[PDB]
Amino acid sequence: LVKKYILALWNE
Amino acid sequence: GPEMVRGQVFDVGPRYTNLSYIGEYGMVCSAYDNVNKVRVAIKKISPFEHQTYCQRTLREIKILLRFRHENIIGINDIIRAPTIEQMKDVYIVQDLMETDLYKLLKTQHLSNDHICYFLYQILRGLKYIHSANVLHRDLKPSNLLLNTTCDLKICDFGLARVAFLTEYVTRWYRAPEIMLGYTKSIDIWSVGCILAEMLSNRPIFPGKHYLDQLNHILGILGSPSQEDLKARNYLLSLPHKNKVPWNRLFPNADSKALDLLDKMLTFNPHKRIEVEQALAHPYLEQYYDPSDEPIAEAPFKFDMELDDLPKEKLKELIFEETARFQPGY
Ligand SMILES: Nc1ncnc2c1c(I)cn2[C@@H]1O[C@H](CO)[C@@H](O)[C@H]1O
Repeated sequence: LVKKYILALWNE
Repeated sequence: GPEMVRGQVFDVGPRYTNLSYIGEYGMVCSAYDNVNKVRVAIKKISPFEHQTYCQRTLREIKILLRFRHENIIGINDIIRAPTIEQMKDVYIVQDLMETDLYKLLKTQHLSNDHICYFLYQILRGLKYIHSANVLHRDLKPSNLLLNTTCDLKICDFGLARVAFLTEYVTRWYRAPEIMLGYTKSIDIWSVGCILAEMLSNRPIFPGKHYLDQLNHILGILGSPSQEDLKARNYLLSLPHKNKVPWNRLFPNADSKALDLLDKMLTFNPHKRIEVEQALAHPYLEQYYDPSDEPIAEAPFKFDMELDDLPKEKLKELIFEETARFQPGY
């Protein structure tokens, strides 16, 4: 159970 | 010693270390905090040699100090010299972020769920600052930092004013009244342009001057109603055009979002939608929670802000606002 959704996009 | 990096000195004291140059008011670096044991972002700003320099940094320092929000960047610490005379540089220490939206919109694509979520965090955060009767004036994808866990924060409060304009400005996100704009609605336009850019992965209104930006909008928004001096005569001379359907530029986009996008990107500032209203839009029902979303406790009061003062007095104002963070005081 982890809200706020799970994706890290990523690097600059 | 002073932990000099790149070309110039970066004296942040023993508190921060392992400086890494990020890029870019002034130089921006990523240091390691030892007091909180977590990497932070420090930006070196060296003003005091210009009229509008001391204002925007004071304007940004003040506002960010009295604001607290999950979607607005916050100053963790400020470092400078103990005395007025030796104070030439200011170090704004803020929490570190992985990227911003400009770096995001390029090389990467967002799903409708990710687009909706970001626009929400923009609006959720915007409605706080707007609740305090303060204008961001310059909203950009580059001013929207992004946390690793898809959390959005807003920066660049230098050009902020309460509810010279022309001074140093990416003019792709200006409102039709800021062509050459003093209300909440001028920020919505920018946020509208951003949504259009998140939806197309490209700038909705390219070119940063009159022959393009206010000319390309005519290609999409069309000729204005007669509700709408040298900018006046120029538009009337230009041939009549029609509004190209939002479902032609964005055919693979959400029907909900396109409705909101059109409500945000209307020509005239009057009835150009409002915050909270945009939050109530069907496109944002999965996230909208007015019971949790914080608002301003009180409008940004006056008398303390009237920056027609000389640079000499502004430096003094910086000193007072910064003394709250100075280690010994
Ligand atoms: N607080 C922060 N945390 C992490 N990075 C930051 C900041 C700040 I203030 C600025 N930047 C870096 O500067 C770029 C500005 O578009 C950003 O994209 C970013 O590279």
